[PDB]
Amino acid sequence: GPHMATGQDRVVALVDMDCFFVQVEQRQNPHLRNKPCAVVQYKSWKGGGIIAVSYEARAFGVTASMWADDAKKLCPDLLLAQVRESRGKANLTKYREASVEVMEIMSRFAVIERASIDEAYVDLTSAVQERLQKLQGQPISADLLPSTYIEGLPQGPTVQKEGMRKQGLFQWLDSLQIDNLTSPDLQLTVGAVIVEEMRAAIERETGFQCSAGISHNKVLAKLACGLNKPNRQTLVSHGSVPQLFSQMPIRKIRSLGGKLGASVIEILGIEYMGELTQFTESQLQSHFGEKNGSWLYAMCRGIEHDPVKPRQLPKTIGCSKNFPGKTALATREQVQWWLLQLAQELEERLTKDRNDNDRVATQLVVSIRVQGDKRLSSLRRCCALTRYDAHKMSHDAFTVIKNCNTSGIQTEWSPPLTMLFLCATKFSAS
DNA sequence: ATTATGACGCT
DNA sequence: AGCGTCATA
Ligand SMILES: [Ca+2]
Ligand SMILES: [Mg+2]
Ligand SMILES: [Mg+2]
Repeated sequence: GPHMATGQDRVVALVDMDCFFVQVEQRQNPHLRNKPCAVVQYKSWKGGGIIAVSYEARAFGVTASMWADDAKKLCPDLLLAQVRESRGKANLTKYREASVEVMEIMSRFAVIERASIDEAYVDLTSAVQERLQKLQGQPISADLLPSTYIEGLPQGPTVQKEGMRKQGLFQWLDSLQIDNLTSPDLQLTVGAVIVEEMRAAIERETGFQCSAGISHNKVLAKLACGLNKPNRQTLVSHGSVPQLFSQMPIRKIRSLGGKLGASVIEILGIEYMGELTQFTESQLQSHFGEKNGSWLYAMCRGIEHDPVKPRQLPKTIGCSKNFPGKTALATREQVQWWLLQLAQELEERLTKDRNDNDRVATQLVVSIRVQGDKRLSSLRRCCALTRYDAHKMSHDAFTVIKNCNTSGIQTEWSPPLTMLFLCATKFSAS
């Protein structure tokens, strides 16, 4: 009873940009705004591969991981923006730079953890305490939460979407006890007020819209964010978890979308997150290991302790290119030319990074894939990165992989290379 | 022939 | 260290 932790100690948000690369291209080119449109990389092979899709285009069934030629079958009027190509490869700089715009705005409100190119976690616990004291026990107006959904509401004793949202928000606010500054539900609500402000700032200052989730930890905040996309935010309270989880497929929770999640389902013979509550912590630890078992035991009750790391910048800077099918690199000079191309982009990004961020990478990781290997990486070797020079880095890369060449002829490369990867790691302050 | 990334876990 | 897992545009 009184000693059972409820995982309600923090307020955590997850902010995720809507259709992000598409919004970046729509800002740049007003002709793409309010249209079915997608972002594609390359073109020759089946029209190029789609990697982002506007909500208008999703209505036609267009998805990412779709070839443009196939997308055009579903949506003949689909508009397409191409990823830039430099040095023979896709270059994602425009989107990385747009990401920095958003991340810097978020950082004004709180410490953030960059979780991907288009999303960050926010620990709002301290900010909420401060807003609560300014507030002085004053009720929170629905007007302060104009894009917020309360998951699970309305409920109990109109047929339009915005009407339903307000109904649920009214029920939530009607029940709140604004008298208690330590009330977790109140804390989440104030968190949601701050995230409205954050999201308004992002849209004002960049033109980009986003969604967000507000909860007590990262996993629930992430889950919440997706419940009402696009351009909306969702509050998932501790109390909402039993109903939410009672029909939530296990694979929907972050980290369970792969083999572990499949094993939870198979071994325990369950389907939904809530079904996990019936197992003891030791039972879960016995199947999934000590760490996973404890994590699952807490997570299925809405509890998770993973901190929001104070890290706004990526820890690694990498450059990679596939050489599929027939385009696989079969000559040494091919290999050396592409290592140089990758190394030149890497040097460019590294030099910019050193100037912007006062740090230097000290380790170069070189990775290749070989034709036939199911595995995405076949081989990964590290060497010292002592100087930001593309020719040195590419020469060094060649040295660490040169022995991979099975071919008795040194001019020939066998088996042909289907991937090259250069990655700068182990930063030190500079 | 999705591709180009990027974080964290295991041993 | 090198490999694997999981994730996101
Ligand atoms: Ca997104
Ligand atoms: Mg995202
Ligand atoms: Mg996505």
